[PDB]
Amino acid sequence: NSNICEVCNKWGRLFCCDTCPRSFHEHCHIPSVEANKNPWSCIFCRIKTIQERCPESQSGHQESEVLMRQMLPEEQLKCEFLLLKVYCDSKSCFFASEPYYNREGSQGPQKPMWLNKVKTSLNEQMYTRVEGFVQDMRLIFHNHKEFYREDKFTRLGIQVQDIFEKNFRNIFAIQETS
Ligand SMILES: [Zn+2]
Ligand SMILES: [Zn+2]
Ligand SMILES: [Zn+2]
Repeated sequence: NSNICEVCNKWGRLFCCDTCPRSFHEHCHIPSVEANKNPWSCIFCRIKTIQERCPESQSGHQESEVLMRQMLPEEQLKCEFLLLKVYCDSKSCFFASEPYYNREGSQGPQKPMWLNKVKTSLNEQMYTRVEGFVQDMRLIFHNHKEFYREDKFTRLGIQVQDIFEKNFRNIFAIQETS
């Protein structure tokens, strides 16, 4: 196994996957690394199994159909994995915890949103469809773009949204387009 957390790239108290060489901090893995379970298989491995069990699941899909899916166990897992892929980028630090808004010339968003709030919402099974998770994730970056206006810091929202969107298209096998 690797000697650093796959998510935050630091050492520490690491749980090792039994079926691949990745390792994780307890609360860096999503869901949080399970108490017992020997062997234990990481989210990466669980996602790869879904694909291997249903190879056709990799055929292209329309985004509108994916969004309307109910949050059955496989879709719950796919959203958890997508969330984890965003935390894998170090720039997610800006979006992880609860924001506050006091900048001359700007007003805070009407509906603040942040990664740890989406993480709790997934853990608490608050989303009934994929659409609820995706809308909160896109709202994080939209709020950031609107608040920061012409400040160059706006770019951090574009960057992390691009990580989200690329991983959304990969994990949910969205049909490739020009
Ligand atoms: Zn970590
Ligand atoms: Zn694994
Ligand atoms: Zn099948």
